Amino acid sequence: GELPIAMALANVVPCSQWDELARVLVTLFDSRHLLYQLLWNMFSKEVELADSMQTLFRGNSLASKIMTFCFKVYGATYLQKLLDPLLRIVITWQHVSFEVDPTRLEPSESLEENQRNLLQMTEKFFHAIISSSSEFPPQLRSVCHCLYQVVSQRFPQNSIGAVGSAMFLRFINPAIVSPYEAGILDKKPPPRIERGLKLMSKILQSIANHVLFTKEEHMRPFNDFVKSNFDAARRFFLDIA
Amino acid sequence: MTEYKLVVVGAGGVGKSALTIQLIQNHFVDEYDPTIEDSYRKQVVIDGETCLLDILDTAGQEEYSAMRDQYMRTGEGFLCVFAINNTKSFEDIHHYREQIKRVKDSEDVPMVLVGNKCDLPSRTVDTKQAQDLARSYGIPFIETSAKTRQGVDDAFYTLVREIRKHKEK
Ligand SMILES: Nc1nc2c(ncn2[C@@H]2O[C@H](COP(=O)(O)OP(=O)(O)NP(=O)(O)O)[C@@H](O)[C@H]2O)c(=O)[nH]1
Ligand SMILES: [Cl-]
Ligand SMILES: [Mg+2]
Repeated sequence: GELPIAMALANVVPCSQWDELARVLVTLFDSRHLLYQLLWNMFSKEVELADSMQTLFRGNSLASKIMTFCFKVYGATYLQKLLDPLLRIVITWQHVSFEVDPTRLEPSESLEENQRNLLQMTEKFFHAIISSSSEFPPQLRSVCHCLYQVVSQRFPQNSIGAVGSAMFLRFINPAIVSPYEAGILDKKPPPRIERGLKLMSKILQSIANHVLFTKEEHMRPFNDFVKSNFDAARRFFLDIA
Repeated sequence: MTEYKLVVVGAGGVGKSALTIQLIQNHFVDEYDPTIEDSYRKQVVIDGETCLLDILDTAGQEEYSAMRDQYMRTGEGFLCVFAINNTKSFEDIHHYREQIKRVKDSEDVPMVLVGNKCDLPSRTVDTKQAQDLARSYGIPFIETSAKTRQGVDDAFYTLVREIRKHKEK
């Protein structure tokens, strides 16, 4: 009965050291082939204690930190082999520009042409992800399914969305925004590229969250691209879970 | 016209976006849509000076921490936000402030402490705890609520005033 004692002792650890706790819990229960049983308890204890789906895996709770740790530990080599060929193609790539904010646009550059280079890059990344189902590491599929199984107990009509937004917000998009810090590249990209990657991760997050741009005025023109990729994203998530 | 570069920082779910959107669009969002990095501009009048606010609404999710090093060099002032019903958000401001001083290499940099969700009756962070940490930092402290719009303008305007005080003379 290893799990009920680990759950009792986790109550004691204060909030300052939840990072080490998640690492210790996952390394401990995986080496005993019980990772799925740990994730089920932790994920169940944050779905049962949620008022609604709006506030569910948001923020950085202990269960959230365990989930992020798992994505980072079991998807590390999958994300690098998947994103590295695409990052090195847009880095090395002549006279491309990604600034789509009119307040920050250089006078020489065109807005309507800079919007098309962002969308062109977004397809290549988006299409690569939804076609990567067969290279998914198995440990990562069980993490995603366990989340899907737990959230469906109380929120069947939103389970597919929770898994997709979780994977994009805490796994894929962090890597795209800062590839050097995630180990994918060996050097920070040039500032023109870093700007595009950050803007693209915003577009991909909208598709995963199944919601359109309604805040920044300069991101609304991408709402048509976002609508046309909702279903393709839900089909990819339905496969992983 | 003068431009003030304000940055809003704090843990996830504290209400950083709801406060910014209340200033920019004059309405309260009840959606919890986690931010990556958002940029807004608004022209206001503050102590009779017409000026521009260049606001950067940052990400509270710790997975996006590699982005902090860049907006902390580019920003002039910082709104440090916590919710008064979440005590880990209060403990997280310690790390934010001591990572802004490390990046700017200054022990004094424009900054305002903000305690959000004062419309909520349940309160796990008393007012004396924040005022005492604010005096420890030589910075103001403003209680706000994005839901009722109480104190949101006071929050941004006091940050602008704190930026004016940090300018030589
Ligand atoms: N009752 C109440 N709820 C609030 C208040 N401010 C924000 N909220 C709620 O708190 C949730 C999170 O708000 P949000 O502004 O997105 O917080 P955030 O700091 O931007 N999150 P993130 O750092 O991930 O981008 C939403 O449900 C929002 O309605 C407030 O003053 N009162
Ligand atoms: Cl138990
Ligand atoms: Mg936000």
